[PDB]
Amino acid sequence: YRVVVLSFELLHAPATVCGPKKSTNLVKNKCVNFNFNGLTGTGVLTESN
Amino acid sequence: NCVADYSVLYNSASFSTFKCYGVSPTKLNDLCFTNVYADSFVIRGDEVR
Amino acid sequence: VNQNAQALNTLVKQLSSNFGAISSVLNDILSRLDPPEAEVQIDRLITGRL
Repeated sequence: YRVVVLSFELLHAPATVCGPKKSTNLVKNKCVNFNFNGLTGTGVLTESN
Repeated sequence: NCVADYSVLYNSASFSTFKCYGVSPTKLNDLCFTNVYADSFVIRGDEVR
Repeated sequence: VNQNAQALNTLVKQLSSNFGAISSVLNDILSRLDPPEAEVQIDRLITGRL
């Protein structure tokens, strides 16, 4: 019985391997469900200094 | 540093064992990870457990 | 003032605790696990946070 174990590392760092998906446009100053580099959430985004 | 398509594995219907821990197997295409250093071997069936 | 600030600061920091769950972030559990398994992690967060 041929066996492969796939151990996935989910840490606080940039991702190399990613699932097939389509990157969309960026909206600013409006309440949005967002996904940056796997980080998912809901809120409004503002330009930061 | 490569695109991981987990539907090719999950929906192939050749693998007698699909056991995912900490991650659902249908959302592997959705999460991005830092790395997935995979492993490979050949074992007996009764020891697959 | 100090005691009231400490009480809220402690309440804020408890949100980063796992309470036995795989992750202290509620969105991380929902994005990773299906409802039959995502829920079991969530009651661990709910019990600790409540």
